[PDB]
Amino acid sequence: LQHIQRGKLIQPFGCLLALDEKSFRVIAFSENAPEMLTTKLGIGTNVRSLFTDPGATALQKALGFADVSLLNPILVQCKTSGKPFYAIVHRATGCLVVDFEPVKPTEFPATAAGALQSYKLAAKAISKIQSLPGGSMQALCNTVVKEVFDLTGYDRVMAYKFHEDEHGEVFAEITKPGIEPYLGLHYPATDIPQAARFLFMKNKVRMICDCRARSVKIIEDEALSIDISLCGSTLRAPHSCHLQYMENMNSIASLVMAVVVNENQKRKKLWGLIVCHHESPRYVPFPLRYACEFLAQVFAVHVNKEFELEKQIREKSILRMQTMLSDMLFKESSPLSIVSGSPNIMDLVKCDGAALLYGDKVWRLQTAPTESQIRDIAFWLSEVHGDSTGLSTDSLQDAGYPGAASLGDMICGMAVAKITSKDILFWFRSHTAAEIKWGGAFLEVVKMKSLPWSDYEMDAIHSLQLILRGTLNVMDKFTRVEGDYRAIIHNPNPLIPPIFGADQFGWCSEWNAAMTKLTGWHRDEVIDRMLLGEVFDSSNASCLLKSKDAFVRLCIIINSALAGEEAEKAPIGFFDRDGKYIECLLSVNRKVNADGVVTGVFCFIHVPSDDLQHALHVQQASEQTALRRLKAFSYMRHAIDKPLSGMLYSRETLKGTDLDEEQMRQVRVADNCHRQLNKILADLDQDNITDKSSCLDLDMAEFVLQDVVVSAVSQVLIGCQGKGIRVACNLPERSMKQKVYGDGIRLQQILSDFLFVSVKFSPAGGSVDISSKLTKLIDFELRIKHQGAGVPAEILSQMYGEDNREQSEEGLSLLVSRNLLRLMNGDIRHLREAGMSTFILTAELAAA
Amino acid sequence: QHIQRGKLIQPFGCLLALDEKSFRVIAFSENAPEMLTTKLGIGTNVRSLFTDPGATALQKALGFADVSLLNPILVQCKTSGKPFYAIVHRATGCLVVDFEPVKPTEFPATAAGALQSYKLAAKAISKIQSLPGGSMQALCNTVVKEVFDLTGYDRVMAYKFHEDEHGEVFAEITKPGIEPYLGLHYPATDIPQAARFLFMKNKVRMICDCRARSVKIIEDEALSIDISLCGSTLRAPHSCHLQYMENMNSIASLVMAVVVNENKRKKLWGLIVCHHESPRYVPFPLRYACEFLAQVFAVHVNKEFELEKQIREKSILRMQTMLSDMLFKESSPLSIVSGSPNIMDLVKCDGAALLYGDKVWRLQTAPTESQIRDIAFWLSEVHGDSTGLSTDSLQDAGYPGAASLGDMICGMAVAKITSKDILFWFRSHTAAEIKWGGAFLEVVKMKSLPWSDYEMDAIHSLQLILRGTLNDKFTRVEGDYRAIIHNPNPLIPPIFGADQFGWCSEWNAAMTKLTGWHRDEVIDRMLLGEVFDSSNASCLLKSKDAFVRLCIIINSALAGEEAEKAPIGFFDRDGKYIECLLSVNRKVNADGVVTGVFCFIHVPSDDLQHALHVQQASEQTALRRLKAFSYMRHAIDKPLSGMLYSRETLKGTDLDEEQMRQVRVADNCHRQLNKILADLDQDNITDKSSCLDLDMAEFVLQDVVVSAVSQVLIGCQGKGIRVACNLPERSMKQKVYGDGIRLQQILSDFLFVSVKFSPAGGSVDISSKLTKHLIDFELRIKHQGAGVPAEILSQMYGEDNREQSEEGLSLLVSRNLLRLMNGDIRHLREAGMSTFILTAELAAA
Ligand SMILES: *[C@@H](C)[C@H]1/C(=C/c2[nH]c(/C=C3N=C(/C=C4\NC(=O)C(C=C)=C4C)C(C)=C\3CCC(=O)O)c(CCC(=O)O)c2C)NC(=O)[C@@H]1C
Ligand SMILES: *[C@H](C)[C@H]1/C(=C/c2[nH]c(/C=C3N=C(/C=C4\NC(=O)C(C=C)=C4C)C(C)=C\3CCC(=O)O)c(CCC(=O)O)c2C)NC(=O)[C@@H]1C
Repeated sequence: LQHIQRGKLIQPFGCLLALDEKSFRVIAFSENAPEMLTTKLGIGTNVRSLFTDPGATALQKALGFADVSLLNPILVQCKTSGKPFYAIVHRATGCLVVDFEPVKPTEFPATAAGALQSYKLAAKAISKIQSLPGGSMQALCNTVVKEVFDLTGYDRVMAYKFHEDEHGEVFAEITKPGIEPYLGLHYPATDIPQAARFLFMKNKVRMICDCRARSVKIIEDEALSIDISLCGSTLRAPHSCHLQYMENMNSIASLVMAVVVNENQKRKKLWGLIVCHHESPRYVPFPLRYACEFLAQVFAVHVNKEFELEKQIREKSILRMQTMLSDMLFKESSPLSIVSGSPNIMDLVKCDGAALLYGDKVWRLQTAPTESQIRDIAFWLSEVHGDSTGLSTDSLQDAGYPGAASLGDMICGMAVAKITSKDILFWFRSHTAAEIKWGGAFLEVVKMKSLPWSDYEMDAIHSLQLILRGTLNVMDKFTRVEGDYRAIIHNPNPLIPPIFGADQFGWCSEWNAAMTKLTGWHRDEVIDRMLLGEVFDSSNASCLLKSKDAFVRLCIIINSALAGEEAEKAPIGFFDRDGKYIECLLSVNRKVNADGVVTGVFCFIHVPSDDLQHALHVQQASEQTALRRLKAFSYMRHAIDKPLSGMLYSRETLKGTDLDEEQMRQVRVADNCHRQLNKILADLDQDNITDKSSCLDLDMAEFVLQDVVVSAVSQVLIGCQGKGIRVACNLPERSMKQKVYGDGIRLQQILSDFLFVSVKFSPAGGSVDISSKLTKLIDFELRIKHQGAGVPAEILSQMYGEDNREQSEEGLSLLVSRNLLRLMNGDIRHLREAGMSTFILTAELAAA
Repeated sequence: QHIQRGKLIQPFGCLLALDEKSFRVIAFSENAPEMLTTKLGIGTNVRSLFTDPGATALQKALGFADVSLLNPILVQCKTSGKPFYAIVHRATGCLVVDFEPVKPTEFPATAAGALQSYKLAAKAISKIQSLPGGSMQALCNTVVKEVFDLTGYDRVMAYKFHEDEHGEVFAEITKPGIEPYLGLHYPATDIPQAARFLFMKNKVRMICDCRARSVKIIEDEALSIDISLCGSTLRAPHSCHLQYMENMNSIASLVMAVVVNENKRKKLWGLIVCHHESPRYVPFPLRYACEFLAQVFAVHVNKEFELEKQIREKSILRMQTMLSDMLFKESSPLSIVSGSPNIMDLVKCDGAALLYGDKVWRLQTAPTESQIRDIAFWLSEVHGDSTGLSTDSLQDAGYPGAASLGDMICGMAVAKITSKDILFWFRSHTAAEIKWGGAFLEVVKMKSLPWSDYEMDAIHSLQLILRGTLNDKFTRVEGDYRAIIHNPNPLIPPIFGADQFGWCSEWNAAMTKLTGWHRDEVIDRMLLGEVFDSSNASCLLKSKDAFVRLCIIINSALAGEEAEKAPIGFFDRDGKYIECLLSVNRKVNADGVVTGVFCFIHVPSDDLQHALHVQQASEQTALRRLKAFSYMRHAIDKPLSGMLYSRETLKGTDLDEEQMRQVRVADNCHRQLNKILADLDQDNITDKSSCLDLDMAEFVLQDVVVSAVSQVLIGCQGKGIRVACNLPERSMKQKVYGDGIRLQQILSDFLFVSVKFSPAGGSVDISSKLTKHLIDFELRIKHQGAGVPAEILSQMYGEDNREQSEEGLSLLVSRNLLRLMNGDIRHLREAGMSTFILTAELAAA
């Protein structure tokens, strides 16, 4: 690191000057600076003398105030020859470094700069980043790398990712055709030393022009007791080993940006780097570098948003299983009833199988070891781990179980639970497959390791332990993570939601430990009292409410629950024994008897976090009842189904009777278009509505393309007859009859959409010609040619931008056609020649 | 005064007094010994009077510190087991027990608690909780109707107290033959303040009969402390109350107070007064149920109070936005007369005028030019010191004239921007009249709506803006003729702006007040980095993410797209966090070159901010759902054209006659499908009115019924349901005139809903009858098993069933269509089967 700070070298693509703040006089200068700055500069020269007034005034004004990086690009004209330069000044402890870069004359009209030009060029890459739905890191990385690729034009663009063990993994990348990819690789922690990361925290952009270019030394004043550090400057020479490492990667001009993410003024850590590479020397102007840095910043912001979304998603699962536990405690849960009923031991935690040993009998679910070896497992647990109870591990071999060959490769992670000495519970998980490529290229495989058991997932099992043991009614139990061969002791705190109840006459009858903690009132001080008036009241009670309106609402809720209709999550709030306001969500379940007489209520409370209490819990209630559409044509979706069934039955009866080839082909065409109709309405499910591009799967089937083409013609031939146009399909017979494997319905929809567009846009007397090409995997090419004015420019531009909400019906439809086409690695090519319009469709199919 | 001194009770129940500690009787009613024993002198204990259970319960209830929680205590007397409700009150250091007879009508009352009283009145609460808010009259009507249904009294009203304590009958429900009293105002002296205090103490007052003589209570000679039975429900009526009761032609009554929080402090909104022509009795559980209903109504009043505040705040925000827009483009005094933001929308009025450059411009209803000159002269002469004035009235305002001029104008607001030029706002009078039952009337035709303080605040702001853009002393009398008050505010939003290079170039005074900085300390500095920066600046932001978002907002605004109401937050000079909304508008010169931005900041209250956030988050889901559904609606079209083509070919091709009917059924089904898609006509009106444009043409009913059957034959086969159609061939095939396409849907959706709930192995029987030219068509569809659930059956019986389920909606629409052509639907359930009877009127061919 000290060599980097104390080194005096620069790249030959610019010049460097050192000025004194109090005197504005040159102290040190680049060796090549006099040669193309005066095409004589010396120590103590005044920078005003050697630069023209329009630029010298700007430079002198910029040198004044401290925070000088606000207007960094200063276009400056040399007095001697009038060559344009970019002046970029960096503050330092008495150094005041200045960098001059040569402007590219090809964009000389770009005079007049500032931090506001060509960041309107990064506006597209920002406005299309914002439009992505969240929850998908891979999509965000793909979009970011693709936009950096498009903006900069470098060969390779990557998204280098740092893991918890500071080892790099290429998360996403894009590259020019004809270049070897590097996606999926993994790199050790020694590639990027801590000095590089410490520098990238400070200098967020690093750029190198040529790897083989010779560095230029810098001379300095002999009276300088303090060396001029070039750490701030962007003209610093490459370091003695970075050069060799990038030489081994066959790269020359790399451009590296750092992504800074809060560690979770918060502490901030590097999520990774954006690294652009090239094979030949390359140069980039300053505004593009600034725009890319700003793009990295907004990428980091969206990464933070993804972290918050993941935290909320993880938080909701606490409430879900708390509700499950409350439901399991509401009814008397026997060890027999738990295994059979719907809230079984297969949904308490995400597990691959479950088992139960009690009453000297064994029950299993899904995948579990047989009756023989499960008793040996119980015996081993009893002998080795006698005093401590509760075990969790992801590998029986790591613990040291002797007999595991009989179990097999599957069923590797084991979690146990002990209600008492004999009766015990089992959860069984299967080990996953891990595969990482190092390429320092060798393959590394790790087997027989299952997913780790989170302390949350053991707290759930502990709560189930307590519930079952209390219902059946061993002491001071302690469980182990078994992360390594050494055994460490848990401190598992249970979580059971606060629960209280009242009988049919309104007297309080239940007050458990969680409520005792929440309110502070011990059970003995609240029981045998009126629930509404003596315990919960706004005037004189143990837990005062906010106001009389809240008490009235609570009475309404309790009485309505006693009447038959049960609440699910009603927000309430009250003051505890210490006077602190508590806000929570209360739910009441009616309690009935065998004879059908209501005995009372059974209320339980879970308190979510403030962020979760607001978002999606108060803001959202069926989108806060966005019932605007719920009447308009929502009834149509239901009402159109029955006539569809009517004509399916009609077509079945039609095909039941004896018909020759001519009618059979038409019946097949009908059935094909009806299947297309059912398929398109199949996508109308809310699962594909919440996220439009969520499900992108296809139906594999064997089909003949001739039927697809015939139906495509027939779906628009009515309009063709209406406008009196002729459609000709010049397709070879032998190639058209060969079966293919794929989804002909989606290609059918796409073609038919293109034919509809062409027929609508072509006036009367026109012609449509469809030609087919089969290349041998089968490459299918379809050319549709028509005459007329062609597709209007506005619709073409609309259909070339998916994010455009101005999407006309034709434009939206064509965008969906391309989105479907991209699934099988297809592309649409539009050509306009002599006024004729040609559409080229490419597809890949599996030969039968 | 003597609200507690009177030792008289209405003889419909007994009363006893009990010592605080000894639990012994001191005083008893004169009729108590006869109704409780047949000695009842100074008895030793009340436990020996009643049987064990009741006596034990009464002793326990007397034991508790709080007694109001166990008011209904059913007790029995050992003499003959007469059931008595025993209500216990605890006041003035003594207990008072009231025993009301339990009528043998409802001998198994089984209430005995404050829980069955609620369940007596659950449906009314459910009705009130479903009403959309914002309308007080609908809530009053619903509450009074539910109370009328519950109690069963002849006459009921809601009695509303105004600010001057004069009471108005806001609503009323009466049985036929009773003179209505709606809207008749009453003097404020009808209700003395003692009654209001009692109603704030006791929420129920009930009188069985106003003519029956009262009886007294025998007090203990030894005791020297009065019972003071003020809190008991057996208190006798007051004499003047009796006179006003007989004045109102009511003989029995029961009233309940409505207490709402006043803006914790609470006040009496009014009463819910029930009246009868003959003496009536109501048992205690019904009284408690109605009191709880009154409490629910009082709860629901407060949110209607809050909605008005939210509306007012939104209006203030909108006018601030209008003021900012007016400042955005330099507005000359001559630009507001004809431009889009004219002086009409600033404050509600009926006309406007302007006098600039000795030229007069008028808008909407306003006096003539000479009258404008005379008003200007009188304003200059009489009030020369004032520069802003507003009179609700002009005849008595001190202006000689405007009497024979007329013009139907009373209110006038005038603002003086400069020495000799003024704006105008003319307001026409509203016909106001009140009617006093005790009838007479008071009519005022010379007073308009008053000038609100905020409506003058707007005028002051507009005057300031115009004076500033044309370019001290601030006096503004807003009293008509007698009063004089002054000191209005600007309420101009905080405004700032940045040059095209990012340099700050404008800092409003309101912004100075909001942030604490000064214009000279912030001008000519970079807006992003030196003024609004996350690390070292004048007004620090929360974090780097907020700074990046603000940079994105400003740069996007400079690019030609404007942001409105984007939430931001920052620390002021004193370290106080401020959360507000920012809106940026691009500023473009007349040559087509932009020259910076122009930002202004709203500061809504927390509740309004929460509501705005909720609505802004909610609208997006509806937008995307609409977009997706429109795509789906368009994309349906393509394959139906192909199916129609193919069916046309099949019909064209030579085919036997037996499939002619099959192809016809298909085509009928397809055109029926086309019908609903063609029903994009403004959310079809349906109901009885609906669209009377039903297809009028000849057809065959048998084909329609066959198509309807085939529409559900697939589901019938799936579930293995056997369908029998016993239709007479001669009658079923007879030609008729009318609509058959809609009838197909009417029979098909009913068949589908019958099939859906059909148990496995069930059977469906369909019969058709023709009555005789006009033919009455009767279709009976019978299926076994339970049948349609009661919820869907009710939701088909009527249309007011909250949100409507898909099958329920379909059946509703079917009922509307049936009612269109004089048809009706009847459902019968007898011994585990459901049958639907469908009646239609058709014209025979
Ligand atoms: C004589 C001194 C004045 C007087 C005295 C008085 N009034 C009350 C109580 C009530 N007055 C009521 C008035 C109305 N009832 C109606 O039918 C309507 C309107 C539709 C009116 C104006 C009512 C009702 C009450 C409240 C009690 C109730 O029974 O509901 C009292 C107190 C009596 C008591 O002992 O509680 C007194 C002393 N009222 C008058 O109007 C005359 C001029
Ligand atoms: C020298 C013996 C070791 C070494 C030293 C070293 N490396 C850097 C900096 C970088 N190395 C990078 C590596 C990668 N980028 C990629 O695209 C890939 C793979 C596809 C990898 C692994 C990156 C990134 C940098 C930064 C480049 C930049 O321009 O800053 C440094 C710091 C140099 C400096 O600028 O101070 C040093 C000392 N790297 C090695 O792996 C060898 C063994």
